[PDB]
Amino acid sequence: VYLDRKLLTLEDKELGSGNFGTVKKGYYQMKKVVKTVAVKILPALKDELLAEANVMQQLDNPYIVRMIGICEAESWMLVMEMAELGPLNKYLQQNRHVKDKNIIELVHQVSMGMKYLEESNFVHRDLAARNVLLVTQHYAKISDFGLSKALRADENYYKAQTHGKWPVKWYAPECINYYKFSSKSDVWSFGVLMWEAFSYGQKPYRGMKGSEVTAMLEKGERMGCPAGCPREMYDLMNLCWTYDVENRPGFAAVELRLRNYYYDVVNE
Repeated sequence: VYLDRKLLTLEDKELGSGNFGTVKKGYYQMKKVVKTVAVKILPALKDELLAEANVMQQLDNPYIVRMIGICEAESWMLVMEMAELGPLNKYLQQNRHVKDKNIIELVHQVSMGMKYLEESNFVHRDLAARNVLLVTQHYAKISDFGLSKALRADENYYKAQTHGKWPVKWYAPECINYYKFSSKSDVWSFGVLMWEAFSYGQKPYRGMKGSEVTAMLEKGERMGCPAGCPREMYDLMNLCWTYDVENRPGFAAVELRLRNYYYDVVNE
């Protein structure tokens, strides 16, 4: 779990920043190879990182950004796999000629990763296009496990109490109203992610306040079909946005719907 500071080199390339601190590009020397890595650099911040680290350690799947380990130096450091092409929302913004089949491919990969997380009884709680990272144009991984929670053995939801930065436009009604987060809450977020992807990285609920989204959703209103989005994918989107948790699909069924449609488009 713990890494060697002598084997780690930090570059000048800042990849991103948040409240926690920054993420920087780095290099970690292995047995024979040197591995390009992304490094999260930071009492409250340290305990969150150690929690994030323990969450990430349990997780092993091709469609998630894996943790290499942790390092304590000038600051606490979380060393993770590098996804060079960056966040999906920004990529699609800068690459408008990306094909419909390609978007389906990428969102299907996210659903496989989320299917695994669901199976593992972890809730992501920050599932958005900005947090899905591209290794290649045809290979996406889920990242940013800062708000993620391992579910208790006897519970299918996590109940929050005190809170700060919450991405409301991605949050299900049960999250906003009851502070309750399940894998079905991530499915709602997945629907918004799908909308983002087929909108080529446009922000959801443009120009709207959190409260204005809530009123919209209580009217039974949902975001419309993005231009060029296939009807089968918009229908899956809306099903993800089922108000009632009990009737909202799980990720297994979502992944299956995406898997089936992708192969149908592959045969064209």
